[PDB]
Amino acid sequence: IVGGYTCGANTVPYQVSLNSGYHFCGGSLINSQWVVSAAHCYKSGIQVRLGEDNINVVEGNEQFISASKSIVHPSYNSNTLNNDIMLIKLKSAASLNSRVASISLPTSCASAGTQCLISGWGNTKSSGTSYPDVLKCLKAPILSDSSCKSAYPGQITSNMFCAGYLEGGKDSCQGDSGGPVVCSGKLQGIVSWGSGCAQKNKPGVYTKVCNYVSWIKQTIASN
Ligand SMILES: N=C(N)N1CCCCC1
Ligand SMILES: [Ca+2]
Repeated sequence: IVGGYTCGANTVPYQVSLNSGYHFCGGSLINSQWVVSAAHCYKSGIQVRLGEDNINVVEGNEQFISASKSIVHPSYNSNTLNNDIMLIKLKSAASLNSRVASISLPTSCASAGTQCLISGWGNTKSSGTSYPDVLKCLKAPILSDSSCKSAYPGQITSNMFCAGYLEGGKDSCQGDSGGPVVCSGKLQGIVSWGSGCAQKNKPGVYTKVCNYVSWIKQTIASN
């Protein structure tokens, strides 16, 4: 996250870190046994880390649970990033409390102008590299589809939305991928792609979760 603030320990209780020896992507806990992330974060050998603040120090609220299966969306396209969404089942259920909690799925799609919270452990610089260790947060609005399509001609599908600031300076960045965009207490987006980080006229692009609720619910019910 570029241009954000330190969230505070366990203030984003649905945020997870995906670990394969190191943090590589975020995700969101949607019930006691399932996480949603980005398809472009897929790899074998995932440990899900819940209850994290500092990802390099054991602070006492963590739960570390390995994945039993991963399900990439059936129509994910790695060239265009259309349908950039993946479900991860935990080998055992997490123990839910005030510091480790699920986030609700939306029952309607959020409108442009809605303010949302984006979080992650990704790079904090638009030029160069500095990875922060504690969780960072950013408040940002959803942008109109017309603004989004004008920023990225020929690239925005109905399964994507833009959020952030056209003036630049505040955005998600590398290592935030897969993490949550929460608006009015519901998971509306997944950190997906963008050109660089925090550049003028290049806002972040997010997977539009409200289009996937039926697939999520059906998949969980059957796996
Ligand atoms: N929001 C931006 N700029 N991103 C998404 C996360 C990876 C880098 C590009
Ligand atoms: Ca920790």
